[PDB]
Amino acid sequence: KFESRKIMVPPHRMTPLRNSWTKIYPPLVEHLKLQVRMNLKTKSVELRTNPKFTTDPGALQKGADFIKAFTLGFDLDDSIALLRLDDLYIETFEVKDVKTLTGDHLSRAIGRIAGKDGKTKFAIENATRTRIVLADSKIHILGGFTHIRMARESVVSLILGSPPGKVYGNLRTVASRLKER
Amino acid sequence: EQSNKQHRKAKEKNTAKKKLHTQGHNAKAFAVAAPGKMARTMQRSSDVN
Ligand SMILES: [Mg+2]
Repeated sequence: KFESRKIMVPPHRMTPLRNSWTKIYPPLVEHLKLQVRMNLKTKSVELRTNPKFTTDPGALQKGADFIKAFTLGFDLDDSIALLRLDDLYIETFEVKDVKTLTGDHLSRAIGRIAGKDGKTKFAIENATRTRIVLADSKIHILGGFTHIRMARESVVSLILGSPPGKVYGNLRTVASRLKER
Repeated sequence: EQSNKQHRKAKEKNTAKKKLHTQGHNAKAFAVAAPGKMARTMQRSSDVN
């Protein structure tokens, strides 16, 4: 029942890991009964469940999901939400997986997804209760399964060309028919 | 509320120095040597018809 994981850390998220480690190892050790160790000599977090203390078998994968969601780019508190609840998944896709774009066309596509001052991105998060990080081109979405399909459908309607005002309007309609349920 | 900007098109074959060749002939070549006299005599003889 002694078991482990080890998940790697890309370098742009290695400063914020060793910069926010103090809030990470506690709610992995007491609340979860789980034995962290971060290797630096291969740049990777490692976890192990120790057979004595632990109760929940899903603790190990709960922690691995938590650290990995911090790895892909989501801030600390959001990853904590992944640690607590039981209904949270991440879906990742690309920009070349919708429509093959390159050159300047791709930097303008990321400009429409992100909006000025982040506004358009935030709107998609706020009216869908999901959290989006938007990497180089790969786009990552965290939420519950139905919500992330709503936010995936808005993001993909933004890559293909539709302007952003249309997606605010359709977004608030989606918000109406979401909040009632 | 997104309006794109008009692409101002580029014309086809309708240019004032190409209109002059579209009829049967080169219309620049059937001209006169004194347009002022052509005008004043043309008008007068119109009135006298
Ligand atoms: Mg011009």
